[PDB]
Amino acid sequence: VVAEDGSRLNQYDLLGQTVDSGIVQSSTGEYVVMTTHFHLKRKIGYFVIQTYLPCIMTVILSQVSFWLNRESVPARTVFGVTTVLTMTTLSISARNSLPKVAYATAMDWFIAVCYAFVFS
Amino acid sequence: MTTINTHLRETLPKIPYVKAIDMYLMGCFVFVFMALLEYALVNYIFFSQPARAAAIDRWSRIFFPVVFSFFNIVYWLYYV
Amino acid sequence: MTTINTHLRETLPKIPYVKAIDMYLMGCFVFVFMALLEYALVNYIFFSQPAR
Amino acid sequence: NIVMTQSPKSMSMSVGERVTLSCKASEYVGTYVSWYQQKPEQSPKLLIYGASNRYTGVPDRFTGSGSATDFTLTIGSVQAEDLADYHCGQSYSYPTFGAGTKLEL
Amino acid sequence: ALIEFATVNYFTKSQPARAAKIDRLSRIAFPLLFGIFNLVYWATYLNR
Amino acid sequence: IPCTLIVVLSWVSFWINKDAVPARTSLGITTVLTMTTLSTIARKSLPKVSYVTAMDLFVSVCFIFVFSALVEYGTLHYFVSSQPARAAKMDSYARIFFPTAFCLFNLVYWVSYLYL
Ligand SMILES: CCOC(=O)c1cncn1[C@H](C)c1ccccc1
Repeated sequence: VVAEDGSRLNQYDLLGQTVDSGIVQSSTGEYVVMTTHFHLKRKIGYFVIQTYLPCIMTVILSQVSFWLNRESVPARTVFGVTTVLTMTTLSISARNSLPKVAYATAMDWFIAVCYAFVFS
Repeated sequence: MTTINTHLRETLPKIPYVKAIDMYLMGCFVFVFMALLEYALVNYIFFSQPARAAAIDRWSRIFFPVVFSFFNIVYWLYYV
Repeated sequence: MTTINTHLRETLPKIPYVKAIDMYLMGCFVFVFMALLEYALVNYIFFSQPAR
Repeated sequence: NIVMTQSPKSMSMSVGERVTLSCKASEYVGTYVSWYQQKPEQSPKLLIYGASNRYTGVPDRFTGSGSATDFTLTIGSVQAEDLADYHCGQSYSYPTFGAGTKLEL
Repeated sequence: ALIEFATVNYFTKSQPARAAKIDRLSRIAFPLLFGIFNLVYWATYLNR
Repeated sequence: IPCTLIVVLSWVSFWINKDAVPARTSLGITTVLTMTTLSTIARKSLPKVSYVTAMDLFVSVCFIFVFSALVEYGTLHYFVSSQPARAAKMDSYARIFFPTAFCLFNLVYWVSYLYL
């Protein structure tokens, strides 16, 4: 059973429990193991406003550079280099949260595509 | 603005909803981004019309502080 | 480049020798500094002889 | 209410071949489906408790195969006395039994 | 270095001779002074 | 030390020629950015307190001085198009008014907060 107000999950969202019984075998004998799973579902609210919003805003700021005139080299260069620096800092910061896993998550794919757009 | 938001968020937990100071920072960043886009619009239509640029500048000079003060008062009224 | 380095070093401990990732960052920074020095050299001899 | 679709509704197999009955639940029932054998004019007798665990006194030809939702019961080399009704019933929630399979020859 | 550039720019377009002179002099005065300071620092701190 | 050195870094713009716009704008705005970062660090030193100390007062006065330098150059550039001699006199006026005001504020602040 779970208490009503019993949830300190800031980021996740508890869906429900799922109990099960099994029988494991160790080096000493054969034991009975009671398993209980809590199904969690992460909330995207924080990651949106902290990664997806700055990435999209940076991409838009970078694509603004096309509407400037072609006789203005310093402005467009500043646009490009600042957007690249921002994307780099964001790609470094956002990865810091997760444990050092050896595969590519979805947020990493989004960040990589936004970096490709700024570089383009 | 981005580094201010960064220095602030390092202390708060990872909460999914948007706080009040996050709403304020989003409003300020929208104002700054609209300032930059207004300059981009001026620089785009400056060669075609040299008076439209001065008109947009003279209008923005009195329009931006007004909207900023209005947003400030509405925010401080809704939260305080 | 220096931002990448400062972010990376705040994790690892105080370690004397030159790691492999530090060697990569030093090589990339040498290439960047060489590009900047190349531009400075071009801007020095631009007014005198643009062909070179 | 967790509904248990037990298949097939009626099947006939001769003596000496492996027979497989299936029982698929609706929701999750984790290794909590028992298999009973109800001969005519008799009360059901528990055959397979848990998911795959023979009750004390069950021959070695009845054996189960468990999962989260779908379960099977295999009788290798049925005899002449294995002809009865075979009911699967979950217990992860309030127990709801299956329609049963008539075994004929 | 920044102050020297500021002085050069302040004297530019009015006394360009002095500006070019102090720039060509600061192209030699800063690196030699930094080398001397490095030698002194490292020598007096590694001898101990 | 870093705050006052940032302030004199901002003052350096008062000697750069008034025609070079990007140089002076970059000076001002990057000085403001470094100033707010340093204020963040200084306030992060001690815990969260709801009153005004003597250090954040100093960093806020420095921030105000850099803001004043930037807006001063802005008004200078705007007045150059209208009347150049006005801005020409404004430059040399600021060259004397800024360091004097900073030195007066430093003297008053240090005297008031040391002999207290
Ligand atoms: C259109 C709104 O823009 C932004 O929110 C935005 C994009 N880059 C930065 N920001 C601001 C600083 C921000 C980010 C996250 C939370 C609060 C405020």
